Amino acid sequence: QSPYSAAMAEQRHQEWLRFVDLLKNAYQNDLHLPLLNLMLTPDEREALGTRVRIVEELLRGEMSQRELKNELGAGIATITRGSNSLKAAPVELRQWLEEVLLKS
Amino acid sequence: QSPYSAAMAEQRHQEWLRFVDLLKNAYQNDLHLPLLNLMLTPDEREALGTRVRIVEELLRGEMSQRELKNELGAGIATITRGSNSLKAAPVELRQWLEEVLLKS
Repeated sequence: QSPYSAAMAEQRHQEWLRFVDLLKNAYQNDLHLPLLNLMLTPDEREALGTRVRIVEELLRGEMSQRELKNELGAGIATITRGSNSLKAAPVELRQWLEEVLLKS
Repeated sequence: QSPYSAAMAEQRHQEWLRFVDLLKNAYQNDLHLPLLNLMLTPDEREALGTRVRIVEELLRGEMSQRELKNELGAGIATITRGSNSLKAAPVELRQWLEEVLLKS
């Protein structure tokens, strides 16, 4: 009956969902300040900024003149690669990213 | 001598708040799954299950039966650690947490 989307594959992942969801609950009511600040940790601190970067870059980065991700030698390091991403991770990002940066 | 270099409002905290703000938007529905994958970094992949481990073991006052500890061989330290914040005032967490672990 209609496509109804085919079946997907899944494995060990009991907390990564039910709990990670609670993370969004604290957020909403901007009540994440405490929780968030809870497990900050230095290592992570130098990550948030390096995080918002990739996003605002992948989209608003292909227009930079100082060349921060086009020709730096070490810029395209792990900002995009990360650990494991072939041709099914980004095709899933463009989905939302379009609504927040483009809004249309 | 800064012939035209001037700041707009100085400070920078704005970003850290304007960015995470976007994180919420994605969640809202289920649009965080994609960007959520950009968060599968190794370092974070191990800090995830942990992020939920503390909070849970903290308010364990809910008659925790099989949630006291899941890694005795090694990992019970990141929990019974203590106050890692110089301010030593997690009372800011009991605010939301008390509403997420118990919920009226």
